[PDB]
Amino acid sequence: QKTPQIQVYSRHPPENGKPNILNCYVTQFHPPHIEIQMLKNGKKIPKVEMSDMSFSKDWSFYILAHTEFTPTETDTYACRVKHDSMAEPKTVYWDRDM
Amino acid sequence: FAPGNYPAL
Amino acid sequence: GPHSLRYFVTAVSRPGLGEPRYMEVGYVDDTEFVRFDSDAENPRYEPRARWMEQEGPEYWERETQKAKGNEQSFRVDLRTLLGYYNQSKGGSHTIQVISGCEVGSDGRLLRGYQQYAYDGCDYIALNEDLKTWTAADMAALITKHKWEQAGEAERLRAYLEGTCVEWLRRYLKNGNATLLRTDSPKAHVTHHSRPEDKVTLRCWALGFYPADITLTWQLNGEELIQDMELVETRPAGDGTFQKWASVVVPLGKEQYYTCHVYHQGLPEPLTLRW
Ligand SMILES: *[C@@H]1O[C@H](CO[C@@H]2O[C@@H](C)[C@@H](O)[C@@H](O)[C@@H]2O)[C@@H](O[C@@H]2O[C@H](CO)[C@@H](O)[C@H](O)[C@H]2NC(C)=O)[C@H](O)[C@H]1NC(C)=O
Repeated sequence: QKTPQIQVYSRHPPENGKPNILNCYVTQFHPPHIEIQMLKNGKKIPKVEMSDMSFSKDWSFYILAHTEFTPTETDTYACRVKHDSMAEPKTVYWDRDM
Repeated sequence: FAPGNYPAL
Repeated sequence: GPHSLRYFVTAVSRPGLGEPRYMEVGYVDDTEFVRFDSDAENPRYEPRARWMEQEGPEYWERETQKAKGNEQSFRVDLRTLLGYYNQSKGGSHTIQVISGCEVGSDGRLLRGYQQYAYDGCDYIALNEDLKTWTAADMAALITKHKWEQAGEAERLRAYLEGTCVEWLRRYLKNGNATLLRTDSPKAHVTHHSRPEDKVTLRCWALGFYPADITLTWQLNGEELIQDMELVETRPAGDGTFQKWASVVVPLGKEQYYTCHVYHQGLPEPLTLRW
């Protein structure tokens, strides 16, 4: 059992009003069963694309969730993940200043 | 072009 | 440079919930180009990169038939391994396989491979010679013996040196505009306060292709690799990649640290500072 690393980041440096892509990269996990949801202001974002599923040399799993988005000064975004290694679902917020 | 016929373990 | 064709296979049992989850994901270099998922409404092999529109319907039909057959062979495998390991039918288990070939810039084979894991641990693997197998435990030794009596290595070797190489070359041709391009990284540095008069400097590299890159921080002309934190290079949702590396430095001394970015699209490496 390996607990997922959860990384949330945009394709371009965020500029309010400019289209972008938000990513949630969930990695280094095992077993493979997992639930990944991207959220905007606490609400599930529909039609998120899952891609780039692979595993590393130590067999842990990697997968990308991504969606198009136009940031605004008020909207908040996060990625919520449920996996057996964790007692509670883990919610990771997008940090636009990282 | 994918492998075909992964022999059984 | 060199290129690779890889297929990642995963089969996951779900006792009480029907048939195992079966997925195949194919990559040229670090770009996803085909996929099969048993949990789809009408499971079929599908293109995941635009250039795969160049294959005709027969390609998809063959890959789909192959995937369906593979799904059944892995279902059998999951049962078999319960026997080899004396495990119960109530638990979920996972089989993973990676198969692939790599060629150099001239299109000639560099290496081929196929490795299996059960529940995240090495099970069996083809040796570098493409002739014999190596087994991790006594269960895999049963498999090794089966595969040796059936001559499986020879058939796999022919796939790896032959088919795999020929199709990789074809994909590189067909998808040249995507696969053989270079997108140069754009870099920047962010700054974050910390307690104890220390500062975190983070060097970002964005928008690059291919994925290989090196990010280092220097002080007094030395790399500081030992003190850096970083993330593994990661896909950014549009076929490009990103990465960051940070260091913690004394406040008021940020100007003495430089980030360096080395990449195929940078004749001269980038040098930045806060
Ligand atoms: C990529 O290669 C093409 C040429 O080959 C083909 O195009 C691919 C999309 C794929 O379908 C292959 O199987 C094809 O064989 C290059 O296009 C040509 O090169 C020259 C110079 O521009 C031009 O005179 C020719 O007319 C082009 N040939 C065709 C059929 O269009 C193209 O330059 C390459 N792309 C990049 C960005 O490297």
